[PDB]
Amino acid sequence: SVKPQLVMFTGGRDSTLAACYLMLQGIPVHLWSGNSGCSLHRGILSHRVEEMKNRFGDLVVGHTVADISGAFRSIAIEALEQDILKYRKNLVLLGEKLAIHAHLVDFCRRNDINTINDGITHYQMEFPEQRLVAKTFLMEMMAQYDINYQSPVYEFAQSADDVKYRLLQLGISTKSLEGISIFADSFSTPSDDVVLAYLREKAPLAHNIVNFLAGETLNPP
Amino acid sequence: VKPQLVMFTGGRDSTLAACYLMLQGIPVHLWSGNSGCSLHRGILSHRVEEMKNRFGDLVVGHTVADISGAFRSIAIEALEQDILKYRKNLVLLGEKLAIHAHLVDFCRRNDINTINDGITHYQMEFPEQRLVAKTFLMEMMAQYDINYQSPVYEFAQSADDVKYRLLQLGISTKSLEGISIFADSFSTPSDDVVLAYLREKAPLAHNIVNFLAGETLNPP
Amino acid sequence: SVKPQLVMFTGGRDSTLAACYLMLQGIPVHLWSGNSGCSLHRGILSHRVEEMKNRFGDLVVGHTVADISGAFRSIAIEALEQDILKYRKNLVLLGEKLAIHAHLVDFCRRNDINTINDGITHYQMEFPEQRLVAKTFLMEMMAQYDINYQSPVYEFAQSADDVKYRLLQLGISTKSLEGISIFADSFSTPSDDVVLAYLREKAPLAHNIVNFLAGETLNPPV
Amino acid sequence: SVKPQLVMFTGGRDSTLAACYLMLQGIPVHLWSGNSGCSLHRGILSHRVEEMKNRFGDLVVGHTVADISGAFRSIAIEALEQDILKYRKNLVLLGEKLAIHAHLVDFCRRNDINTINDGITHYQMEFPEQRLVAKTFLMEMMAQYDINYQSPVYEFAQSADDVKYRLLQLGISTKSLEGISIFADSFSTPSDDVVLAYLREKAPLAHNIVNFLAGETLNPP
Amino acid sequence: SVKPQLVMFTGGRDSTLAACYLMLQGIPVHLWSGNSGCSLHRGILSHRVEEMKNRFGDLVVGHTVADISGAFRSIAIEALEQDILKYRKNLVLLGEKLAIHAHLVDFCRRNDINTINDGITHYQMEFPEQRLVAKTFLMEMMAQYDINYQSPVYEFAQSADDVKYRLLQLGISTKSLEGISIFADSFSTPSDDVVLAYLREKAPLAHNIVNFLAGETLNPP
Amino acid sequence: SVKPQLVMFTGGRDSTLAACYLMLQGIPVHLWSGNSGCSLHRGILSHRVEEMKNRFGDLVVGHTVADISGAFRSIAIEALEQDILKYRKNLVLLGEKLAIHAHLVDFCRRNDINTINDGITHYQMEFPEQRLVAKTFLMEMMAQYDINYQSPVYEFAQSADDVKYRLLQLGISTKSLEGISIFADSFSTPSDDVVLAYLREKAPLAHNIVNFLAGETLNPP
Amino acid sequence: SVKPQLVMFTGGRDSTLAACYLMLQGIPVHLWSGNSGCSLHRGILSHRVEEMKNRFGDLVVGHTVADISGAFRSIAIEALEQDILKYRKNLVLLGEKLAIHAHLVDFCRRNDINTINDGITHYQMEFPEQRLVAKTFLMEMMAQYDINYQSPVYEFAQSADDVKYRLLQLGISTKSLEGISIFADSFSTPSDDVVLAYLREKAPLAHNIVNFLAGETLNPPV
Ligand SMILES: Nc1nc2c(ncn2[C@@H]2O[C@H](COP(=O)(O)OP(=O)(O)OP(=O)(O)O)[C@@H](O)[C@H]2O)c(=O)[nH]1
Ligand SMILES: Nc1nc2c(ncn2[C@@H]2O[C@H](COP(=O)(O)OP(=O)(O)OP(=O)(O)O)[C@@H](O)[C@H]2O)c(=O)[nH]1
Ligand SMILES: Nc1nc2c(ncn2[C@@H]2O[C@H](COP(=O)(O)OP(=O)(O)OP(=O)(O)O)[C@@H](O)[C@H]2O)c(=O)[nH]1
Ligand SMILES: Nc1nc2c(ncn2[C@@H]2O[C@H](COP(=O)(O)OP(=O)(O)OP(=O)(O)O)[C@@H](O)[C@H]2O)c(=O)[nH]1
Ligand SMILES: Nc1nc2c(ncn2[C@@H]2O[C@H](COP(=O)(O)OP(=O)(O)OP(=O)(O)O)[C@@H](O)[C@H]2O)c(=O)[nH]1
Ligand SMILES: Nc1nc2c(ncn2[C@@H]2O[C@H](COP(=O)(O)OP(=O)(O)OP(=O)(O)O)[C@@H](O)[C@H]2O)c(=O)[nH]1
Ligand SMILES: Nc1nc2c(ncn2[C@@H]2O[C@H](COP(=O)(O)OP(=O)(O)OP(=O)(O)O)[C@@H](O)[C@H]2O)c(=O)[nH]1
Ligand SMILES: Nc1ncnc2c1ncn2[C@@H]1O[C@H](COP(=O)(O)OP(=O)(O)OP(=O)(O)O)[C@@H](O)[C@H]1O
Ligand SMILES: Nc1ncnc2c1ncn2[C@@H]1O[C@H](COP(=O)(O)OP(=O)(O)OP(=O)(O)O)[C@@H](O)[C@H]1O
Ligand SMILES: Nc1ncnc2c1ncn2[C@@H]1O[C@H](COP(=O)(O)OP(=O)(O)OP(=O)(O)O)[C@@H](O)[C@H]1O
Ligand SMILES: Nc1ncnc2c1ncn2[C@@H]1O[C@H](COP(=O)(O)OP(=O)(O)OP(=O)(O)O)[C@@H](O)[C@H]1O
Ligand SMILES: Nc1ncnc2c1ncn2[C@@H]1O[C@H](COP(=O)(O)OP(=O)(O)OP(=O)(O)O)[C@@H](O)[C@H]1O
Ligand SMILES: Nc1ncnc2c1ncn2[C@@H]1O[C@H](COP(=O)(O)OP(=O)(O)OP(=O)(O)O)[C@@H](O)[C@H]1O
Ligand SMILES: Nc1ncnc2c1ncn2[C@@H]1O[C@H](COP(=O)(O)OP(=O)(O)OP(=O)(O)O)[C@@H](O)[C@H]1O
Ligand SMILES: [Mg+2]
Ligand SMILES: [Mg+2]
Ligand SMILES: [Mg+2]
Ligand SMILES: [Mg+2]
Ligand SMILES: [Mg+2]
Ligand SMILES: [Mg+2]
Ligand SMILES: [Mg+2]
Repeated sequence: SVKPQLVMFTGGRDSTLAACYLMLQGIPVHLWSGNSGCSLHRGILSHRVEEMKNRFGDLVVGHTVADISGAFRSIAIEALEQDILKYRKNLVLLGEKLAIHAHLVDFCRRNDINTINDGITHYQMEFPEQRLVAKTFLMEMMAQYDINYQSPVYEFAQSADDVKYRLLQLGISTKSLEGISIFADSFSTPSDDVVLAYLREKAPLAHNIVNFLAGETLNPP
Repeated sequence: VKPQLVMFTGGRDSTLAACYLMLQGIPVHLWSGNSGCSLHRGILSHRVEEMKNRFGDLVVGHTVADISGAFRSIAIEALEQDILKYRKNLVLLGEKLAIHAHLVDFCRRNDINTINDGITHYQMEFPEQRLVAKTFLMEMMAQYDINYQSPVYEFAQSADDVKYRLLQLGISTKSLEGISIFADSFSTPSDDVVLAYLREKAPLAHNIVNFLAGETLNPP
Repeated sequence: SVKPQLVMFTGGRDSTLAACYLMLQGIPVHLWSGNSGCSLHRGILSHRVEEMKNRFGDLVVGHTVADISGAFRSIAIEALEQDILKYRKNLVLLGEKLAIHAHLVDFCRRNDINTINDGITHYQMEFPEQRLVAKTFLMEMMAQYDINYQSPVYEFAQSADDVKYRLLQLGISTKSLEGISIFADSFSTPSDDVVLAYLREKAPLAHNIVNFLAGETLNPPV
Repeated sequence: SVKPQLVMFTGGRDSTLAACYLMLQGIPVHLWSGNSGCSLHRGILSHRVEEMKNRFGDLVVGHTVADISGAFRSIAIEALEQDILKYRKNLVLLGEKLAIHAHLVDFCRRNDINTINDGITHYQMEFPEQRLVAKTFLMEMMAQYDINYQSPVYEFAQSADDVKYRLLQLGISTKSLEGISIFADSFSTPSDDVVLAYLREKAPLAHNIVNFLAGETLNPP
Repeated sequence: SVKPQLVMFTGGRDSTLAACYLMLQGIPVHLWSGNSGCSLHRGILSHRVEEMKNRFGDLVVGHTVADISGAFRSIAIEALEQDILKYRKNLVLLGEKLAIHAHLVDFCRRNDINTINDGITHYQMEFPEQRLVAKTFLMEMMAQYDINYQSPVYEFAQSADDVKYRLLQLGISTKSLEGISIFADSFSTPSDDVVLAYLREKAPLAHNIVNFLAGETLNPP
Repeated sequence: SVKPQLVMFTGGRDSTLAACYLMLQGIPVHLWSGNSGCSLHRGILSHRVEEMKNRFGDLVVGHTVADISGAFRSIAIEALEQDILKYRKNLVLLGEKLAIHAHLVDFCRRNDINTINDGITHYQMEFPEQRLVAKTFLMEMMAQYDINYQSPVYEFAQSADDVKYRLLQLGISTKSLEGISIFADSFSTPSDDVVLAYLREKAPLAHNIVNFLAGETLNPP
Repeated sequence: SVKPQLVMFTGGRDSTLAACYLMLQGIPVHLWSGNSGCSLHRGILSHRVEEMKNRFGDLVVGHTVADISGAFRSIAIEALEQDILKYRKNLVLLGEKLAIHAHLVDFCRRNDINTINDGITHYQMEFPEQRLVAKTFLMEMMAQYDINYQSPVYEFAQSADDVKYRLLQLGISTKSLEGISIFADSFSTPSDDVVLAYLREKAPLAHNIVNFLAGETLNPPV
């Protein structure tokens, strides 16, 4: 049998497609959803999980909903004032993606997973966590823990229509069946330099969270 | 005896094709494509019950497959331009191609390599039942090592031929199928147009096969 | 108390907001969804109905899902070849809107409703059924049957964001919880002249369907 | 409030449409199906009755399935040899329609109905019971018992397509959801003269059956 | 332990007795009833089957009720006009017995039976299918398929009383617990020559039905 | 409106038809079956009662199965030796009909019935209880108790076929769904003179049984 | 029976005590909790409501948990960048309080309540949203809608110990059984002028939300 991989899953179109495409290849998927504690109307997600189980059966090996609110708070919210004053951009959703990755190190090590997959896309590159500089940074971070971070729909998705009509071909809804962050439409577009600087500044906190989650320290960075 | 697949609508001809295979001792997997534009499909279940009562375990399954996405990609996405350029509504030809693309994937995943339909000689005005379309689709399936057969094609010189064989099996003569909303929505195309449309759409059909196999995301 | 009105409801953002806005005013709403027979993955609709019932209670007086496939076929599909060749645009979704309105005449007359509401929007004016020429044609058509056809979010909705964040303020999801037409992204943009010509051409069929649905004739349009 | 009428109902397209059209007008309909005893695969009928009840509710006031095998035998089968030798045509299905009408006199009188309706059509006039001469004959027969016999789709239905598309507009299947007579495709086309002569010859039997069903005689014609 | 044989069973007296007599000998019996689609009031049959199961237990190895309406129609009804004009006799019940025999070839071959038995009787020889010429024709037809067709009460039954009082001695009702054909009392008596000519004319249709039922052809004669 | 009448009912064709014909006229019928204690295989009767209830509903007002074995014994069996030696005919079934009539006087008087009906027929006049002389005798006997004894199918039934095909027209089986007397086919045909002499000889016993059943005496005739 | 009042209720000690003290007087209370959508570990709240129902029975006339996430987003999150750059302080929780008040106008008007009560105390001095300048502003806002805003434990509660010992005398836990906001006041003091400027800037949004919730407009603030 083929080793299960993890998919960072929102119920949105792109992460649904990434999971489906792996399953089409015979790769079992563990769906993993991060609840940051600032996400609204997540109930529709269960409709999407049912669609995926109906289409792929046992290749959906599980769905973990993880509470990442504390890590998210430590990285992105506790120093929000200072962060916004320094970078002049609201980067909390970049912080969220880093909090996700910290939690994923711990999850992967405790559940014998070493490939993680997301649904970032080329056409969404205005979003900081989907920029090449962020993806490269997070690939490097995961590689330090021997975790392979892949983005299987990144290059294919030149528009939302590309993702939608592949889903439709699988007999799955084209709608985005996800919760929304309260931070939706709460930010302007940051430069690549700012994205990378924020990631570098917060990285010590992220690694520290990894170490705490592993039971290796209580002390701060 | 290795099970074979029948493309099954509940209609008279596909019912008879399945029955005739079962009479020979061949188990049949009934496969129905739901294109997403079919009305009043509920009566199908009466036909499946008739067939199970008459043939028992030789009916090895009934899959109802959602093929709406492939149908849309092949036949509906470019409907405006397709009708303007060929001057014929060929969506039901596109549907049959979408069916065949799905059947490649289904056959490969379920260890089937003979598929069967109920196209008939007397229905040759319909594009997917013309010899040029049948030949094209046989060739397409053969490229995937699938044998596509049409066991009532030559026998059925009229609807009456099919009906009275069904009656001899103790099965109703009625057509217990849903209808396409595209019923009576087209004029008759030439063979050249049918074949041109099939050749134009074939790369998309093969691409759908490849996506369904998990081999690519990219367009043709 | 206040007389119930009907909302043409998909589960989408705009028709959700139109229904909610009426209910906020104390107007009970009968939700009406047309199943044209060519719509995919409608199951999510029920999530939206539940959200609306949780937020508004008994002001949601009902949800009718009507099979309009035969009227849709007669208006928009049966002569698809000819229609596309003549107008050089695929107008089936305009035909669908007309089929909806024909069914709504019959529904309103049989259920004591005389105001119908939709969620068409200004920002979606590229779509033929949402253009002012279509809206005003259909307003006039409904008025000839003593039905008031209104579009309560039409002028407010200068973008999808306007509709979304009003829904969010009601504690309702911002997502479009609707099925999709198979005819999604199957057409190019028609002129206003074409939209109006198509509506005028098909109107006699629509009226004939109204008459049949009322039990008044079997005969086809003259 | 409006007096119920009867519809001679097979589950076929035309009688379905006749019943539906009456109901659209606010007329409640009692569906009546004659089982001649020679009808095959009648099971599908119940799908159609369900469709009609779903579309029209309480306007469908009932469905009677009547055993008319004995009347059918007496009129059309018992003297089959002589009938075919004399007329050189198999007219059993004309006899069946007469047997239906005899039963309907009794049914109407016992159930307070005085309008009956069928789904004969113009485009099916090759069939003996649908010819104008047969319709006229049976109208006259019913009128002698103060019963109004109407054919509400007769003139409209210039083809099967006319009936089908009206059904589809009602959200009802276009298929013919009826049993078939074993006598399907068992006859050649009779002349009008033969149709009328057969009806006149069998009429005394039909009236006698009416009288027996009313409890008025045991004796033969 | 003894090989099961088939009995052509109506619930009538003679086929009941034939089945019982075989079972008294230790021969298990598969009861087979052909429903032509034109037979009335068949419900009473189940009373007889219960009587037989109570008297003989496991020697009744089953009861198949076969729908033979399509074969019956093809052989006897479809060309009724021509058949009656040519022979000047209604021979549908002879056609029915041929349709039964066609179905029995297929049933015997698929269920490992090679002896079939009926309850034709000497005293019923006015009926075409019970004449010696019909019996010998059908014996020959069955023999071509390696099926032995026997009539175990044929010679014993010089009157109905002979059959009745043997049944009574078994603790079984003397009544004929069978349906009737609508074609009851619908025919005059044919000559032996006509019976044989009809059987010879219809035989190709019967054999073709055998071939279709075996899955060997679709084509007509 | 209409007063219920009684029908002497066996489940046989003629008594079934008599009851049905009364019900067709709007006369409710109380079915009454006499069990003499020497009748076999009576279970099939219940199929017939069900047919009648299905066809006529509430017009079947009841079915009494009466144990008349003691009256039958006293009239017809106790002096069987003497009776047969004197008349040279086994007349037990005539005795049975007299026992029935004695019981019917008591039943009618206790249940407010004053018209009784049977299914004796012209074509069965070889049977002693169906001869004109027996019918006349029993009419006179019943008239002495103010009971009207009628035979509504007596004159109509010139053959079994007359009865059968009227039943078929009602949607009822043509079979005789009755038990049989063990005394079936146990007698030769008596003269009218013998029938009448036997009836006159046994009448005092029958009247005495009437008186005992009324509670008016214990003493013998 | 006496007219029910509302208590702005967190499950914390002070708003618990305020509600209890009103109920001791025979005043029925509707407990109302605003869920911003960014509050964590709110499950313990139900333990507190149960304690209160056990102690006071039918004087607890309900507990509404209102989803105010959309109003909160519109007021305090959507323009976070601009808000922080202009005022140089994170005032999200002040924005939250304004969103609460907007929702309270709508709730009070639809449930026939005209007195609301909170658990403000003397010892609650740290937070900008607890300053007298904010309270005065919000009292004035409620008064414009004829709603009386009262603070029944304000003068008694010179420290948290004062509140705790009264709760204990009622047989209720002294713990703060509430969720926490993911947000938290940063070290700087803003000036009163800044607090009031923020409130005045956001007030038009808040009133517009009130008007939308009443079914009176769809249009944005003006
Ligand atoms: N950084 C970041 N922001 C996102 C992302 N997705 C959404 N957002 C923000 O949230 C807003 C609303 O997102 P959605 O609810 O998905 O908006 P939408 O695309 O109109 O809606 P759907 O079609 O239902 O997905 C966007 O306009 C962004 O401000 C993401 O992947 N990254
Ligand atoms: N291309 C194509 N069109 C078909 C096919 N079958 C039906 N149609 C179309 O659909 C119409 C109606 O189909 P059916 O409902 O099967 O028609 P029918 O068998 O003539 O009659 P009904 O069963 O009573 O409706 C036809 O007239 C065609 O326009 C088919 O196999 N291929
Ligand atoms: N005429 C018409 N076409 C529409 C309408 N809505 C959608 N379409 C068509 O369908 C396509 C996809 O619509 P949606 O699936 O609603 O768009 P989306 O933003 O991907 O998804 P949603 O979140 O469901 O709104 C559009 O690009 C149009 O081609 C409408 O109101 N009228
Ligand atoms: N006299 C008479 N014969 C009929 C009538 N309807 C059908 N038949 C006969 O029965 C045959 C078959 O009837 P159907 O099975 O309904 O024929 P069909 O409409 O071609 O069959 P489908 O399309 O499968 O529904 C006809 O060809 C006629 O011989 C009728 O109303 N009157
Ligand atoms: N060809 C043929 N006709 C039969 C046969 N059995 C019965 N019939 C016909 O059906 C008619 C009546 O059948 P039954 O009701 O069984 O005859 P019956 O002897 O009056 O009735 P029961 O004693 O009640 O069984 C006969 O008069 C014949 O016309 C048979 O074996 N062959
Ligand atoms: N006296 C008298 N004897 C009868 C009567 N009916 C039947 N029997 C006797 O009982 C015998 C058998 O009756 P049934 O079993 O009804 O005989 P059947 O009517 O010839 O034929 P089946 O109904 O097929 O048995 C007759 O032959 C008579 O001896 C009757 O009404 N009166
Ligand atoms: N000796 C001792 N006293 C304690 C301890 N924890 C709390 N207390 C005291 O007990 C009293 C009430 O305890 P708590 O309710 O825990 O104190 P608190 O400040 O309310 O704490 P929280 O309710 O957790 O915010 C106070 O007067 C505290 O001084 C402990 O571990 N040891
Ligand atoms: N809370 C979360 N938990 C898990 N994965 C997440 C979360 N938030 C974001 N991601 C990952 O980030 C990717 C990018 O998000 P994005 O919104 O662009 O895609 P999506 O939600 O899959 O699709 P859609 O375009 O419909 O929103 C997601 O595909 C997912 O893999
Ligand atoms: N949706 C579908 N799914 C599967 N097979 C299909 C589908 N549509 C058509 N086919 C195939 O195409 C053949 C031709 O269709 P056609 O309508 O002529 O036949 P039918 O439905 O079997 O019979 P009928 O004459 O009653 O309609 C069918 O017999 C069937 O094998
Ligand atoms: N099948 C249908 N049944 C009923 N009303 C419909 C149907 N299709 C469209 N409508 C009406 O027309 C409008 C179509 O416009 P549009 O699709 O933009 O709106 P929506 O579905 O409410 O929102 P969204 O932008 O989320 O799709 C709907 O708001 C609704 O009022
Ligand atoms: N057994 C029956 N019971 C009642 N009415 C009958 C019966 N047989 C025929 N009819 C009447 O005769 C009419 C003509 O029959 P015909 O078969 O043409 O119509 P249909 O069955 O309604 O439609 P279809 O064309 O689908 O068969 C029927 O509509 C019905 O009213
Ligand atoms: N439909 C049928 N299915 C099976 N066997 C049949 C059928 N019709 C006739 N037969 C056979 O042919 C014979 C017909 O003769 P007949 O009807 O006289 O006999 P029966 O029904 O057994 O007795 P009865 O004299 O009581 O009717 C039956 O005994 C039976 O073996
Ligand atoms: N045991 C009985 N109980 C009641 N009535 C009886 C009884 N025996 C005979 N009769 C009456 O006398 C008649 C006897 O005549 P016969 O037996 O011929 O009639 P049947 O049983 O009705 O019909 P069949 O001819 O089928 O036997 C019956 O019709 C019935 O009215
Ligand atoms: N989300 C909210 N919903 C309703 N009222 C609230 C909310 N947040 C704050 N308040 C009001 O403002 C006060 C906030 O101050 P504080 O947190 O000291 O009070 P508390 O929650 O009652 O007590 P504590 O938090 O110390 O247990 C509450 O007493 C309450 O009246
Ligand atoms: Mg997303
Ligand atoms: Mg078909
Ligand atoms: Mg929409
Ligand atoms: Mg019909
Ligand atoms: Mg028999
Ligand atoms: Mg009898
Ligand atoms: Mg607090």
